[PDB]
Amino acid sequence: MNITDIREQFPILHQQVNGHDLVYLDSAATSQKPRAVIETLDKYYNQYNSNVHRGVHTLGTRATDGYEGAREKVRKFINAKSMAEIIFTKGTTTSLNMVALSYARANLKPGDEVVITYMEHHANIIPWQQAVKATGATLKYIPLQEDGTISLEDVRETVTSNTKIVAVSHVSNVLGTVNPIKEMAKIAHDNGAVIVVDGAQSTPHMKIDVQDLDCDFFALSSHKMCGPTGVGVLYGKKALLENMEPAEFGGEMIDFVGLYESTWKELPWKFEAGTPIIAGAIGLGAAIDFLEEIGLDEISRHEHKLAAYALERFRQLDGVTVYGPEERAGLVTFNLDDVHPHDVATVLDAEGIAVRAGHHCAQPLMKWLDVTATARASFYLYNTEEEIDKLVEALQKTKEYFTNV
Amino acid sequence: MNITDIREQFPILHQQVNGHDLVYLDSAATSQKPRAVIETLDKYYNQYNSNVHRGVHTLGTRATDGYEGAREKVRKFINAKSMAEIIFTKGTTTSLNMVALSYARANLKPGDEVVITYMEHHANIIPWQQAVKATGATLKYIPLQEDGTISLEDVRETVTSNTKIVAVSHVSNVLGTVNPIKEMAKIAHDNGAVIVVDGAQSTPHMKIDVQDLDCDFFALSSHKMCGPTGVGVLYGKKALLENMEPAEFGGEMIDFVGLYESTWKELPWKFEAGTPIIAGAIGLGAAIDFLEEIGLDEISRHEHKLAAYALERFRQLDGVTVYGPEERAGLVTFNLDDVHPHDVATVLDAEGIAVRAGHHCAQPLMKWLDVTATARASFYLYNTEEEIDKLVEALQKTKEYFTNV
Ligand SMILES: Cc1ncc(COP(=O)(O)O)c(CN[C@@H](CS)C(=O)O)c1O
Ligand SMILES: Cc1ncc(COP(=O)(O)O)c(CN[C@@H](CS)C(=O)O)c1O
Repeated sequence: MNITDIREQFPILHQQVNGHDLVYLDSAATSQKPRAVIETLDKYYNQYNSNVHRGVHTLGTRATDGYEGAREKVRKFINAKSMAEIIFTKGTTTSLNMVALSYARANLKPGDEVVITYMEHHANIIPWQQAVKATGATLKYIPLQEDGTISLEDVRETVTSNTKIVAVSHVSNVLGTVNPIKEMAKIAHDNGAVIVVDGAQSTPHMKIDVQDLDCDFFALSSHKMCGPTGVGVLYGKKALLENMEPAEFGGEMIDFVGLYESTWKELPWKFEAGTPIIAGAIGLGAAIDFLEEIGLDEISRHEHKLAAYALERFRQLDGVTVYGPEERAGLVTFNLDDVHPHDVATVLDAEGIAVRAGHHCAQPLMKWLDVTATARASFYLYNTEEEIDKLVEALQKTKEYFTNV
Repeated sequence: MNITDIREQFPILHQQVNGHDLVYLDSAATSQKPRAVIETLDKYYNQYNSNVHRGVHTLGTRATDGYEGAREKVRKFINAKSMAEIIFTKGTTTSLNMVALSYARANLKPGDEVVITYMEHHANIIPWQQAVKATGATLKYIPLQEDGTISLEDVRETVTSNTKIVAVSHVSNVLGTVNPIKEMAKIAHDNGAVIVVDGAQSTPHMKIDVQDLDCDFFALSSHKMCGPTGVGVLYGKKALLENMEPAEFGGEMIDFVGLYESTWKELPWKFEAGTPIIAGAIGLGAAIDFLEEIGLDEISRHEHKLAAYALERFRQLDGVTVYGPEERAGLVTFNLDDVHPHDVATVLDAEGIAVRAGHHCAQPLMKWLDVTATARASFYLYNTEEEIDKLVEALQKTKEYFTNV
């Protein structure tokens, strides 16, 4: 894996910001796209754009073939059994909302429990809040260890025989934690529940295997894995998706429509109302081709190299708190003593370094850490150790400057 | 309005299909994009792609500015009062589903009536079916005149004092009918109801004025107005959108998130959960710039010219049934005597002519016409009278061939 060759594929990286070279370290918010994906979108809009499953002319069949081939690329990418288990959505948030509306709100009686965690993104929290409010069920949280990890014993103690849904993220966007999804799925099934994996932060950086994890649902976003914005994937076990009513209604997802009642299509189109995100899904397929061409194991090893390097360099700075475990994904969430994270992000952007500051759409975790805000630098397959050097040097300069104030 | 200059902007038009030049006549399914829109997507992914409202670095603010400027372009394009009334959705289907889930299912008691029409797209039918099923309300239909138009007297007789929602399309994707949306809104308000306009087929071809129409909701799709796929707009009156609960939950749309309850953001972000369709919405803004540069009145006049020409040329063929009124939009829905529409579409694609065959996601209308299937040729701002000549000549050749069989 030559990283110069990879960086040469992303045109947005080769620019300057406020005089300095661009050091993009906000991939956990969104990733950049290689020429393959952008040129896939270009070829679609330039050559064979047409509506899919709706008119059998040449361009129509070309577009339909591209769309469904992207669906099968997704099926192979995450090792799903059937592409009937692969549903194209607007993103991870929309997929989680779909599971919460079509599975949760239809399979929860009072006394049933929905268990999430303290590190969950807001997308994996509020849908469950609203579902248990609509059904009168109970929302429970799995506590976290002092290093930000989850122990399986805490899981077993939190999920009971009255639990219907375990909702948990694969990788934490704040802590960098890689949660034990496999054993958690075993635990949830032993108690008669299903498991919903928020895989928004894991899918771009590590290989996914729905079979090995035995997850009942899995949600991912394309803009974080070098794919176009506005498209994501919901994976559900075919047996579960068959008994779930559609979250949306309209064309493409119906079989027969009478004046008052209608019947639905087979999977997966039962859950894809209206004209789908054609170009977006085909570009996501291009992104999957690109990632598999580089190799997801290689990307994971590069990420772990960057993360260990960043943790060591951060420990070389004093006056910096880093949140989360040692074994982690490629992101570092931190704060500087006596400097607010927004000012850190501002002065880092003055140096052309792009980081995120705030709660990262995880306020319960922020209060769990007893912090109000937080800075974060996230790495992907185009980031170098030289960029982490620039980051830690600018952090030392920020500390020296604010101390001199 | 020079149409050669316009056709030069769409690269997909200059290709051949099965030996013949491409004659794209399926714009009612999806439209083609000019270089402005594709190059807007290219510039976004090449220069300033970043997550919006989430990290204040330079690329982040550039992307946020582009996204919100596209929102304001949409507000100007349809004359909305405030961009708090402009919500970016996945498409017309998703916007109609949002109105049906967040307004209908929360403001319908048994005895309330929801009135639609016989010509409505499936997207403007099944959401109301499911809403009245969830609430126990009543679904009613406004009958159609023998020429496929709606009379205001039939409206007044159908909508009563127990009606909460009139749901009607602005332009019919099958009939070409332009419904009297303004007077229908007056009628609905006189009976204490709101009005939901399915403007999927009107927005690309004619000027929209939410103020003049006084519609309570308006749904549009971007892929039909030269914009990217996967993005559309829901317009709701600010006073109505303020009292509607969000259809989706997650990041970006919340203010405070506790363990069990959360509070929402202001409009419009209250209805935009998760990472939004950034590139898609910015490309839709580019499409709006392009359309306003040509002029929507000019596009409407070109459409009426093409439609009158096509109606006359079709009447020059015998053995052809055309469905709908004389005054119409730029689409012709038809059938040939003793030839099935799928075969018509196949032999037209052999000549490189792209038409749609089937029910066009409007089965109730198909049975209302006492037909099972149907062919359709739709025109947009890049279609010429020479292409309609090719269409009618290929139709005559198809008639001669199938008669010789
Ligand atoms: C673990 C996890 N789960 C869900 C989401 C949200 O998915 P969407 O693609 O935005 O719909 C995110 C992304 N949250 C972004 C932007 S709020 C971040 O900067 O971390 C996530 O990290
Ligand atoms: C009046 C009207 N209302 C809603 C829709 C569907 O909107 P979407 O953008 O697909 O979500 C359509 C488009 N129906 C397409 C493809 S099914 C046609 O070929 O006619 C429509 O014409």
